Amino acid sequence: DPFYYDYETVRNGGLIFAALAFIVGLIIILS
Amino acid sequence: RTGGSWFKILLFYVIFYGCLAGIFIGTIQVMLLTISEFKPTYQDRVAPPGLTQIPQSQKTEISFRPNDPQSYESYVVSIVRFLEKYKDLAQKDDMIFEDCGNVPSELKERGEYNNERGERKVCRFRLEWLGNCGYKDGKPCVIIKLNRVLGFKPKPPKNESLETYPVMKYNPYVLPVHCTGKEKVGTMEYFGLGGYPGFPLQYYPYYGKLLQPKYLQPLMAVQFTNLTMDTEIRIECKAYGENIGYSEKDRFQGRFDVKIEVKS
Amino acid sequence: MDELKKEVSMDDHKLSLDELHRKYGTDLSRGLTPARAAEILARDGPNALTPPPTTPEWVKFCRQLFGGFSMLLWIGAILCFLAYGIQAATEEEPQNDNLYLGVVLSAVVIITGCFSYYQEAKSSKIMESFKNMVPQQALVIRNGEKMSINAEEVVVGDLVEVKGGDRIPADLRIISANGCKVDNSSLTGESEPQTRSPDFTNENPLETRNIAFFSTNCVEGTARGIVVYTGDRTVMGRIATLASGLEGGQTPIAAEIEHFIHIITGVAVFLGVSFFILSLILEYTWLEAVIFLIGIIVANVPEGLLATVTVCLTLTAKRMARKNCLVKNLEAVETLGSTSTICSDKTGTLTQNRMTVAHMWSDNQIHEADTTENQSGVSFDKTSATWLALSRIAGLCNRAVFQANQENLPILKRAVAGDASESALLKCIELCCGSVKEMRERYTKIVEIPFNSTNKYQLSIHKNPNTAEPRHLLVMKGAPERILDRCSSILIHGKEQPLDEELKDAFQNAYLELGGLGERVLGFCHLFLPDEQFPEGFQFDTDDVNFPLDNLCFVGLISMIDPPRAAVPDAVGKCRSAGIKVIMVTGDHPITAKAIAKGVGIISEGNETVEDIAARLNIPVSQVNPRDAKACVVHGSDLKDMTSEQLDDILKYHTEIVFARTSPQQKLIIVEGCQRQGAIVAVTGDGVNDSPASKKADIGVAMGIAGSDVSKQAADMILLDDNFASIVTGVEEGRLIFDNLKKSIAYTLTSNIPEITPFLIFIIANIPLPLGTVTILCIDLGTDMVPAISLAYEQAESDIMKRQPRNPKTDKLVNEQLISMAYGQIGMIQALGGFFTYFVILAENGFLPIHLLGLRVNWDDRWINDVEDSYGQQWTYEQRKIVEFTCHTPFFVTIVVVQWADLVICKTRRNSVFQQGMKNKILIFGLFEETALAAFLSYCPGMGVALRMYPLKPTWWFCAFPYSLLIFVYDEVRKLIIRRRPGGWVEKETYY
Ligand SMILES: C[C@@H]1O[C@@H](O[C@H]2C[C@@H](O)[C@]3(CO)[C@H]4[C@H](O)C[C@]5(C)[C@@H](C6=CC(=O)OC6)CC[C@]5(O)[C@@H]4CC[C@]3(O)C2)[C@H](O)[C@H](O)[C@H]1O
Ligand SMILES: [Mg+2]
Repeated sequence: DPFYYDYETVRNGGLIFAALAFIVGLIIILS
Repeated sequence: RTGGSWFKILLFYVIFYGCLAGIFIGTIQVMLLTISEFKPTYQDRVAPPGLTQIPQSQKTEISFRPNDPQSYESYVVSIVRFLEKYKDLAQKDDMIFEDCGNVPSELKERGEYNNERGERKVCRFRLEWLGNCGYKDGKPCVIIKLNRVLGFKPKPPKNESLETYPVMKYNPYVLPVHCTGKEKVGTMEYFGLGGYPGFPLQYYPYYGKLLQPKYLQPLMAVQFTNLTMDTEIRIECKAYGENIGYSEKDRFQGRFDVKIEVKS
Repeated sequence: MDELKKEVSMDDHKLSLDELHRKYGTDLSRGLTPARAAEILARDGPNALTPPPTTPEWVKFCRQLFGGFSMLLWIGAILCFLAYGIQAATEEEPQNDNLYLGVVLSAVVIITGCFSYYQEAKSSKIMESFKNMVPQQALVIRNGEKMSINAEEVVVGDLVEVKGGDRIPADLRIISANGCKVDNSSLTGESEPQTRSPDFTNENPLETRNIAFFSTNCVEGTARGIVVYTGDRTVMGRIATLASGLEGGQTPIAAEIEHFIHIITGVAVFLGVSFFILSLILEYTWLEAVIFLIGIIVANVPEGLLATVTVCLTLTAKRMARKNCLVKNLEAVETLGSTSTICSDKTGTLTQNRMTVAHMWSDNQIHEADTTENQSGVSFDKTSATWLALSRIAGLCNRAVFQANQENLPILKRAVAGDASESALLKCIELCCGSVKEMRERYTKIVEIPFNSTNKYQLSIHKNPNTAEPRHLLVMKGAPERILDRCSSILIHGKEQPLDEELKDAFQNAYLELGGLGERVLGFCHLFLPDEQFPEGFQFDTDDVNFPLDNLCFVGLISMIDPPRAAVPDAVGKCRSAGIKVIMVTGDHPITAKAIAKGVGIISEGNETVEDIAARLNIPVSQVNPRDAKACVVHGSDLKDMTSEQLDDILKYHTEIVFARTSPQQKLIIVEGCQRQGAIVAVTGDGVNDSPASKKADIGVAMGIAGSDVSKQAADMILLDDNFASIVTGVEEGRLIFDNLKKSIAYTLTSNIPEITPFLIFIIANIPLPLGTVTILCIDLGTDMVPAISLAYEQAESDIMKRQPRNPKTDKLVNEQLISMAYGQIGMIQALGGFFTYFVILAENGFLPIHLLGLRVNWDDRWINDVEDSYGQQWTYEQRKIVEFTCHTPFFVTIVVVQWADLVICKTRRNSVFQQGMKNKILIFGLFEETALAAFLSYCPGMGVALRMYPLKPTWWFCAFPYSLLIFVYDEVRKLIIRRRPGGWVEKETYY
């Protein structure tokens, strides 16, 4: 069934890296 | 209001938008270069096929007066167009047609998705397969259709998944198609290939257009007879199979919903 | 109206003590009757300034919607508040698009207001809890009885008795006065006390010594006079009304703002209607081609710009409250650097308004004291014996004493009980020689002759503390001529010596030199009496000559004046280095005026007045070509008959000017006359006679501590510590925040081009909607909100103090040159990046570009549930839509990726990003947040519905990359060219 995406894992995989810059930038502002 | 420098602006943009347009096209041409002729690079968007309807329903509704001839010329026109394609005259010579099994046969992958052979053969389909669909005024004929899907291999439900009541059990090669709306104010009839109320697994997988021009997809005549004529009725066709799903937002995912009213 | 107040006043001080009594029907030794008193009271009114019309209300919020910008937001959010209703009558489709957008802009207006209303609220309270003025009681004579009453009860006719310490209850005509001085630093702005005598002096009610003016305060001595003017009827009173009753005017920064709109709206209707005709010619009924025209507004009007600018200004002003510079207005923050000519008060402003020991002539040598508040200078000398014999005299022949309970406040700030000169001495000795009370205790005073009007001198007789030669010591001080007239010897280096006619000349050199510097001079001398003619218990006769008054030992001179501020001079210099014209406007006398002028650098070395030349070549006045006089000085008496064309001409041909002895109203005309040139002029005064000048000034600036109330009121700025040097810091910040405002408008407006076009071609090539509305609002206020603000914190791409003030009429804030970069150049590359990502998402999903022409029709058809791609596959309604909306989302991401680029090329104007590096720490964090936000607005469980934002595939993000990097380059290169060729068709065309 090559008609399928693992969207569930890129959603879980983007939401993990947009929450990392959200905190990286909190490291550089609050320095 | 500046003068003599106008030519300085004109010449600038000319060969700036000029090159900007160059680059925008440049790239466009390259990303045109990594997609098949034969197959869409992504299809996860059409995962659940969508059951479309021939009578072009302004808002999913077919209200019209039996007493007027022109009160349903609109529903006649479009049902005409869809059907002028399936002419026995359009498809005469085995090139590029093939008189498939007069009934629900089995699918046959015609090679792969290459232009290494000719134009993939295309199974026929007789307008005759759709009995009693004048068209009649009493009880307009409404044919259903399945949305085209490259590589789609519909797999009808196993004999273990079936409720009250999609019959018969054509497990072999046929996609059942029941209709409903409680509220049972109808009488359902289905004019099929073999006569069955389902699609023949002899027409899949559909091989693109670029690979099978003039291809033709199955049809499924379904018109009612004994119905009310002074109220709108809410009926819903629905397809069934492992490869068949429905959503809450799309009221067309493997199903319709028609508001017919034969007022007069 | 006010025109009556632009002219000199009249008076009647030229009336005999009798007449003045016959006109007011009052008594000179009795004062009128309590009955005649309450009467003449209800006739006119109470003695006070009418309640200042300063009673605002919640309705004030409206004032925050007057701003041209605020208008658009309203005109738009209302105009886009109607699009919903226009369609709605038909079909409710776009109800989150138009309807929402309106509410959004709506609330925007509302908050933006708050940051504008919370400003002029916090500033007030922060300035309302200051030193509150509490009117005291006056001393009047009614029925021969003297009493004290509410100052409001003083009527035109009663006798008033003033003393040393209180202030003038109302306008007076002296009829009795004993050694009476006063402070006219509210009319003339002249601190040095002004004697008051019942005898008329000058014909001008502003020079007469028989008139005390309200709002002033009797420095010393006593006196009595009749009240001729009460309440607003007072000389200074009328000025208050004209001050708080004057017009505000339009600020400079506001000018740029209003002008900026004209350009925005200017294209927004050109495109709006240009595309309405285009739409018609493209087969579009009269119900559409207009429903589009209304369209091209949002795209064309920055929704977040307003809240941006405002946040910027607020911020910059917060960075000034940190340097002790406060403001009441938000627009003011800018004016200080758009300034081209500063008008300044002398007393209280450039100076400290406090007599202070300036110079001394001891040991046949001119010494100089430190004159700053915080004694930043250096000591002169303390070794020589003469100094001690001088220090003793100033400390002992002296009656001034420090008010009780002040051992906390610095010496120079503690109040003193005494007159001008003697306070100075007291403080000067107390500073560099310890406690003076220590000297008046060790050396007990036995008999003294207080300073006589005839004597012209003051002497004392003290018990020597030395256990060796503790013999009667005589000390006197007074006019330098009277002291030298009673001298035989001159203590030089300790030992006495003959009063040679050599030293009777080197004293005549100093006394005329220090005097020429507009300084008051005092001569000092002492004598060690002959202990033979004076025993241990000798009684001295202060009334008769019991001791020696002639042939004394001259010790030295000391001079004193109204010293300037701490850094006042250094400051003024700064502004001149910047190309700002400094102009002194004081109501003082030319003599001292011109003096402080050369001392602060308003008048530099080597420059001369038409008069200076006249003196040098010893020629007449009307024989020196006025053009050779780069400087000049103008007495208010000469201005009285001067036509504006003349003042005009005076300001044109001179560089260093000093208008002296000017009336408040002249300040006004001076300012006006400078503005008549087209310049941006700032007024900095303290005395109430400055209001009418400071309120008419593009921006006024007051002296916090020493400044009077009404100047504070009519003022636009408040120096809380009076630190002039903040001014420089002020214009710097003003000039810095100016450019960085540009850079932010740039960044923002560039974002606009890739927001419009998607809706334009949509109508031209009939392709599905590339960019949705809910999307735009996630840029103009989502990701394009942080970056912008961050631009506030760019530094200077050069030394800006090193450049002339902008020409307000020429160098606009949003000029056409900046338009043709964000719109006609960068936005364009930002647009193409937008569409590239577009065709990508569709193509990979089975709809080639070519096939995409004219699809919209069927595409947006909500019936066709089987539209055919270029692969022959068939799509329902919702399915293809999920792609449209997922084609919205990346256009949104993609934009962000080009706002990476824009944000950096905009951080600068001419300097390469390598040159200016990446010092800005905020601008940095913005990229991360601007990004993290987009990312979040995508992979959010539900956003796919709340904002029709769908997730993006790996290969998606990198769609803009090749473009974003193009931008970066195109600009870095362009700027390198601007640097190499500072002409130019590169700079004067593209250089913002
Ligand atoms: C061709 C056209 O396509 C569909 O409508 C289109 C025009 C119009 O209807 C609207 C809604 O009113 C427009 C509206 O007008 C202008 C917008 C405010 C515009 C903005 C400009 C800006 O600056 O920010 C936002 C971008 C999208 C927008 O928010 C909506 C989006 C939904 C849409 O529906 C789209 C319908 O099918 C219609 O019937 C048919 O005429
Ligand atoms: Mg003053």
